Amino acid sequence: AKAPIRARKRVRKQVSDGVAHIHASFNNTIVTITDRQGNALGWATAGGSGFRGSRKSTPFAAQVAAERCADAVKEYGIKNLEVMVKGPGPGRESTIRALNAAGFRITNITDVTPIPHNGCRPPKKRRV
Amino acid sequence: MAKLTKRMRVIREKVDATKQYDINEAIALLKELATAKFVESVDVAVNLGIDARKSDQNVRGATVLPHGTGRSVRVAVFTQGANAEAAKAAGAELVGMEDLADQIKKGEMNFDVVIASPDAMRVVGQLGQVLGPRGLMPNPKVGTVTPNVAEAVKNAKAGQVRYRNDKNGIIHTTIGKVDFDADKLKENLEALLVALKKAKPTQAKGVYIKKVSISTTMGAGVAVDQAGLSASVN
RNA sequence: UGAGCCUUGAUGUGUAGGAUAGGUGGGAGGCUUUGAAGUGUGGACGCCAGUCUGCAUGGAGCCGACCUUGAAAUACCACC
Repeated sequence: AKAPIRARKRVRKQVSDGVAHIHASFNNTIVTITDRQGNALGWATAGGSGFRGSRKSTPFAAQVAAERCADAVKEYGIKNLEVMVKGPGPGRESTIRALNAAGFRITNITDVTPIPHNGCRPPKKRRV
Repeated sequence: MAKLTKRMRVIREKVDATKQYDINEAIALLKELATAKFVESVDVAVNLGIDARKSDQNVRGATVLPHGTGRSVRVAVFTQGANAEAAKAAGAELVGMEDLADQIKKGEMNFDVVIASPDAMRVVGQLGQVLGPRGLMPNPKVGTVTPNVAEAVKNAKAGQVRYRNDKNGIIHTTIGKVDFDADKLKENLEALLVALKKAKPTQAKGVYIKKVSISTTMGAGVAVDQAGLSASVN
C-alpha cells in the first residue's frame, strides 16, 4: 500500500446556495452565512480575524471577515449567495466586494435594518 | 466454503452451506466439489487453539504420514555451502540457486518440499528472496533449514509434509488426492495429530485442535467432525 | 441511537509499482452459471496506468509465471 492523497477525495455537504446576513455594527462587523431557511451554516467576524477593538470596526477589517466567512462555509460546498445587511457599521460593501471576488457568487442586495414607529426612549452616550 | 470474485466463480455452484459432516460423508461431497479440469490434490485445514502471534511461538516442524498426500516427492535444495552431491544422491531431483528461483516460479508449482541449507538461506529469505514468504518457499523466519542436506532429502522423499504458522492458528497441509477414502484420511489425521503434539509450542492450548476441515485446490471446502488426540479433561 | 456477539460480502503492511506480496499451506489457465479474457465503456473505491463491479460481448472463451513492482510474486483455492 502506497501513501494517501494530498487533498480529500470526498466531501460531506454540497448545499450550493445560501444567504449572507451581515450585522455591520458600530464597533465591529459580524458576517454569517445561513441556508435559505435561516439555519446558520458558518460564520466569521472582524474582531476574530486578527483585529482588536481599535481596528475591528473598519470596512477593511470587515472585508477580511467576509473572506474568513466564505472560507467558513467552503466545506458545505455552497458558492451562491444573496446578501442582507443591517447595522450602522461600515462593513456593508467592502464585504460584498471581497466576497464576490473570493470565488463566491453574489446575486442580490437588500437591506434588512429594522426601523420602528417611534418605539422606546433611546440611550444617551457622551451627552449625545 | 465458496469465495466470490468476478474473475473466478466456479466454487459457488459446488457449496451452499457452512456445515460439518462425519468424515465418511465429507470426502463423499468433496469428490463433487472439485472445479478444475485436472483431478485435484486434497488438503486438510487444521484449525488450532493457539494464541501465539509471534512466529517463534506458533507451531513449526515436519512429519511423515502412513499414506500418500498427492505431493510430488520431487525434492529441491538451495545450497552453496553443504554437500550438493550427497543431497542429489540421497534422492533430490533439483539442486541450485540460479534457476531454482525460476523453476518454483514456473510450470507446475506442486512441490513436496523446497529445502535450503543455512549456507544459502541468507538470499532465500532474509536479505534476498527467491519466491517470497509462502509455504512453497522455505520460511524466512522459522526453522526450515539444516546443513545436513543428505538427511533432510532422505526424510523428504518419504512423502513427508511441512507445517508452520506465523500470526494465525493455521496448519494447512496436503493429505491425499480427492479420490481418497475416509479411512486413509482419518489414519493420516491421527498420524499428524501425534506429530503436532510432539512439535507443540508453549503458547498453544489444552484444546489444541479448534476445528478440522478438508479442501481441494481449485475447488471448495467442507468441514469435518474429527479432532482426536487433544482433549484436556483426563 | 451506542456497544458487543455472529455470519458473510468487501478489505489487506515489505517499501515501490499501474496496484493491493495479511497469515498459513496447497496448487495452476478454469465452466453450468456465467465472465472475467479482450475490446469499448458506465458505477464505485483509490495511487494517475489499479482493484472491486456491471453492460455490449465471448460463453468448448480467457488474464499467472513472460510483462512488471521489488531482495523477492502476482491463474486459482481452503482455513482464520
